Amino acid sequence: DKEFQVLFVLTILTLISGTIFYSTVEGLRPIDALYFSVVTLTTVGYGDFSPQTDFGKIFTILYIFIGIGLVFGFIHKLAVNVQLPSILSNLVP
Amino acid sequence: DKEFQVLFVLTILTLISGTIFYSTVEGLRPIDALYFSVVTLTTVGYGDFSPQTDFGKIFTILYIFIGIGLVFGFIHKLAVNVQLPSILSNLVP
Amino acid sequence: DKEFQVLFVLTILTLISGTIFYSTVEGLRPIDALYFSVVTLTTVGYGDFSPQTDFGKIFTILYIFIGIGLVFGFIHKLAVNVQLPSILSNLVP
Amino acid sequence: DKEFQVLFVLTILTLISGTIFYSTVEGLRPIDALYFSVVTLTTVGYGDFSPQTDFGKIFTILYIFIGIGLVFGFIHKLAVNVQLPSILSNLVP
Ligand SMILES: [Ba+2]
Ligand SMILES: [Ba+2]
Ligand SMILES: [K+]
Ligand SMILES: [K+]
Ligand SMILES: [K+]
Repeated sequence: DKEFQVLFVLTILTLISGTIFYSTVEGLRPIDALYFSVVTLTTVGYGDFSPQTDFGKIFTILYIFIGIGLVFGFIHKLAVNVQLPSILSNLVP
Repeated sequence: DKEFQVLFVLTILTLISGTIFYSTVEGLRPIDALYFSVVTLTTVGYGDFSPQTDFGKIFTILYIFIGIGLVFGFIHKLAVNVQLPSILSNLVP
Repeated sequence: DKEFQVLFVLTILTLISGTIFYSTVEGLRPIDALYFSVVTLTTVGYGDFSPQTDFGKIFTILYIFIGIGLVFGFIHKLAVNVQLPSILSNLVP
Repeated sequence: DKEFQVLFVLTILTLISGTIFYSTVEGLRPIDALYFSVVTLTTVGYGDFSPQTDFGKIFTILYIFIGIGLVFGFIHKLAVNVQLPSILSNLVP
């Protein structure tokens, strides 16, 4: 519960930072910058967007290292503290 | 055993949702939509398909967060509860 | 030790299957098929190669689900049973 | 603490090796080679860069297998031994 809200907040802040950075420096629309930040930090990495500037590439290196741990922490406390009970909730007689 | 069948079902439902969504909104053939959903949720993310609409991008953000935990849960109970014994089965004298 | 050799073998067999499949059905050179199989199962997924046939897409879906667990098992017993001691070996006085 | 500095060093060496290799054999600028090495070993894999030579493809196969375990080890001791306390530090009254 309180574990999940902190990681939720931390993740949001991380995604806000990426959104602001890539819309400014890489010139993406904010929605595209948010989408790209998520696709990056979850390691999906389609490559429909990718940084074209050296500033963007360097930030991306750091962003990935700092953000992956946080995002996946959230993903798997979300799966553990929120979806795992819910699935059990519609199971037991 | 029963752990594996639930995750199997949960994963199928998730993949069905993606298939329906991306074939409708992004106009993919259903097979391509299924393939894309799998490539997305396993984080492989080739990028041969990727959402072109804002609706698609927003759904994809949410789809990734909800679905990755489930898919990898399945992958590694499949590896743990199904392939791990089977490999041992063809080992011991 | 014996844990590591089994996973080594299992991984090789998986990579051989992908190499044969993608060189035949998707028409890749065998080296490209091997490279693509690795890039796929480690989830790197550059997308310089990706299946163009429905046969290829369906196989890829199954290949990913069966193979990711195995490949990462190997990766992290390799890191745990082989590189972890070696790094310690050049540490202690 | 000392766990984190070793993994920091090991990761740097790995990234230096990739930078040197891909700038030489694949002809990338060193910054692009570093960026590509990171994007590769974190499995993000945009595909804006990817090896075009057989030498590059073979190295990449080996680089991925050796380096992923190390990089993610670092990522999650960084998240565990460095960011986890820091976040708690700005929490408690
Ligand atoms: Ba492309
Ligand atoms: Ba990827
Ligand atoms: K990945
Ligand atoms: K890609
Ligand atoms: K990718």
